Amino acid sequence: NAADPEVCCFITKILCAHGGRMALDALLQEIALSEPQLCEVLQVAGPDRFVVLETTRSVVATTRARVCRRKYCQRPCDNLHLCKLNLLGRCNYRNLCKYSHEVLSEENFKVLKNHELSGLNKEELAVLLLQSDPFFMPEICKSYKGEGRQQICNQPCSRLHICDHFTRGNCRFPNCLRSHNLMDRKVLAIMREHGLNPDVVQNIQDICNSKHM
Amino acid sequence: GIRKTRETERLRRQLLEVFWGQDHKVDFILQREPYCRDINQLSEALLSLNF
Ligand SMILES: [Zn+2]
Ligand SMILES: [Zn+2]
Ligand SMILES: [Zn+2]
Ligand SMILES: [Zn+2]
Ligand SMILES: [Zn+2]
Repeated sequence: NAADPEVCCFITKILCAHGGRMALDALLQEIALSEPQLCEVLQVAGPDRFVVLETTRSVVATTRARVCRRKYCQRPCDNLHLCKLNLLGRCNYRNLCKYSHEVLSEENFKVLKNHELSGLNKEELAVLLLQSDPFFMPEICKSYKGEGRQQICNQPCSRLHICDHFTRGNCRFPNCLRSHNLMDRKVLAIMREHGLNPDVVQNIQDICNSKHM
Repeated sequence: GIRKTRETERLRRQLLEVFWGQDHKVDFILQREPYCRDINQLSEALLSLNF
């Protein structure tokens, strides 16, 4: 029974109730599975749901579910529909927002059932999407060509000097000169100004490193 | 259909009195069946989980 979807969502839920990452030892105190049983579930679910690191084993929660990026979306559309700015703690919105503030609306509940994620609350889903969906990251600098070149870019630069393909999980090129390092001092400052603390950035880095393999 | 905040909270406090210290599991069951108002169906769904 290591493949059961219920046990996988419960692990995702605990990990996201504690910031999207937990040490294996701390996760074990909250779920009635022995260590080999929990290890089998993490292994069979794989890196598309759980990223395991030997830092002291640490577990990072992830998902393939994405939020709709349309300014105006005309159904049908099988992505989540929610206000992005609201999840980053920055939506000014009577509510005149044209994007859903009901995180667990009927439409979103159906999408969560497709990704075997029903059971998460609005806070746990926000933590999960923040480190998994690259739509929540700040803009990447388009004049940035790579390390040791072009005086960084034309410009402090308010945009990320990072590889765009790395953040979207598809940098399949050997001659890439662009940085895949999100834990840089300048990147963290830009991430923080946009709602992403360094713990969230380290989760994103580990998820992106996992996709890169 | 969909529960009110006071209905969910009353059901949560009742489930927590029975399943002490199982806050994540109680919430997990409340989110999986958000239309259910029966304390007994919600308790049997919680008991079915092998973890
Ligand atoms: Zn907990
Ligand atoms: Zn859409
Ligand atoms: Zn909004
Ligand atoms: Zn730049
Ligand atoms: Zn790259």
